[PDB]
Amino acid sequence: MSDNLTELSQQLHDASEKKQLTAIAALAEMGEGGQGILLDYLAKNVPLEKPVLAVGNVYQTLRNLEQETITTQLQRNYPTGIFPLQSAQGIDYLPLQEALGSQDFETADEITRDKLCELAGPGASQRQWLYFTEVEKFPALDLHTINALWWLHSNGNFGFSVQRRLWLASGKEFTKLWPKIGWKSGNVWTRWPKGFTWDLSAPQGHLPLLNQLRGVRVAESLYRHPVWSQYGW
Repeated sequence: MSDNLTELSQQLHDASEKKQLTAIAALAEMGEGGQGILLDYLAKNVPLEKPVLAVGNVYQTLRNLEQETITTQLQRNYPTGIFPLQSAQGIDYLPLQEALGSQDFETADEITRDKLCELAGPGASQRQWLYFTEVEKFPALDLHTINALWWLHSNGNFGFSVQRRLWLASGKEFTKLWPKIGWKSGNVWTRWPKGFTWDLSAPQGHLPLLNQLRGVRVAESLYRHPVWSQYGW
């Protein structure tokens, strides 16, 4: 047992950020010894000064074991998660992190729409859509925090940064991007969203949702926002 653990541990620490995930999955299933190695790795790499996907996968893989002991220990040691919940405008992202850590993407998606409205300010509360002019004025730090959380808790498959990359690969053509991320034309709402896939079986880039009731302008403004380049997304 010790041989594999040592090998797995060495992979987790030193292999390329491509083979780390493989070792994390195996360690999780190596009982207390493997989970212990995962826990020590977190302790040595948290809090994060930059989003590091392996750290998010280590934390989330441990949460996904759904063991009271492990979850409780993680709550005690990382009460606000593994990424500083920074805001430039007094926004509280703890409930968003908590929903993501519990893998409740539907609630995380609702909280995220509520936070973008909170950021937009006055007369956006409870609104089911943003205006592109509100998006252009969002602070970069908050969008970085929101995106980092989505990304770190979805093995890098969810997040506006992911949508933006697919958008760039689509030649910036929304008609090609939408089928790629699973947002069917005409599946738009005025009161509540329906027909989406609020779990990881969804396509890469599927969440967070951007209502297309008003067309592509808000998404374009968001993907063109300076935060992505600014923070290396």
